[PDB]
Amino acid sequence: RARADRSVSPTDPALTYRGAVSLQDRDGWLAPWRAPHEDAYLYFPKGSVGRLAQTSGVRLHLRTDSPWLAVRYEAVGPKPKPGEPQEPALLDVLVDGELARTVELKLDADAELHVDGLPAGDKLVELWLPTLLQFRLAEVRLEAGATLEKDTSSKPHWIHYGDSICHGRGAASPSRTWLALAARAEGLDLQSLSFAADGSHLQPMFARLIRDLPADLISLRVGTSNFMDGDGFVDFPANLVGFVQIIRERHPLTPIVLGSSVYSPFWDELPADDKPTVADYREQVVKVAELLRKHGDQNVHYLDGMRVWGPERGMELYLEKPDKYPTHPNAVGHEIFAESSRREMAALGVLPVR
Repeated sequence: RARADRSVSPTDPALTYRGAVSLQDRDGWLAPWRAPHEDAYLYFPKGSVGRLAQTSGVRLHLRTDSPWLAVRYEAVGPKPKPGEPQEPALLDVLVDGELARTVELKLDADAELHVDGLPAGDKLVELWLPTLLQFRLAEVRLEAGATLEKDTSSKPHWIHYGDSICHGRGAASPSRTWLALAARAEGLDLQSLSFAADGSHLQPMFARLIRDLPADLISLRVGTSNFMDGDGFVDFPANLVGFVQIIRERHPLTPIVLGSSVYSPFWDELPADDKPTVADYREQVVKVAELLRKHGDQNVHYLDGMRVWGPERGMELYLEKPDKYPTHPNAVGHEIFAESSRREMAALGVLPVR
């Protein structure tokens, strides 16, 4: 701390929040949201709403010559029902695309993060916000006399929707999720609309959101989340067709990747019980993709989730210990998933983007 220090508002025009749909101003605090905060009620029931403010795939960009930075923050974890736990809260600091500092965050408190010893000279600073938490800012501080410039990069936009799991789980740190690794290797401006199982039911409000967002590449992975509720199979093809058509109103030529669910050791292996299976959902993703293509859509493609993450993926790539069901990839698993997704999307001809 010093009087001379340069104080920066979280709403300063030189700051860019990437991966955020809206920014909520609440009594001196700035909360990035992954849906329009004023309309949150439209997307989820009251309890579930908090998930929209979790800063997964959200990053703060700024150009500065400052050898240090300080952020006044508050990190709020999800409210647990009485069966109390004991998931490290990390914030990544990238300098010119390279990881400079992984910072351990203080929870449910008005706290201050201080990253000293950053390279001297002009550089792009990316603060990759925590993955399973709501993160709010009140101030950014830099060295006195330090420069502050907007990051003017115009990377192609990549929107990812779907999955039945939280992507922050098992990743080494926020910039090391499969999504973060895949976007960074490709040079893409990521936007995650992944809100685990509940948010992956092909809700028309999410399709409207995707449609109203800038996008150069769109990927949707669905199926299993609907299977998990045992309800949604009959309407599934109509909901998926409807979902793509809404997006196509504003993205008529943008590559849309229709992903069938990735292999789940738990869900894929459940006994059929004359009820639709995970395999049945995967076959519908295929059918809709062929139907859209057959009637003129040259920019709709099918991505087999078994090719991205199949049954051949060993325990060495899962986080969960033997007495639990393997559900999440570990740090190496997140790297494999990322390279595998890039390889499969390149095979479809959607990668590279520019």
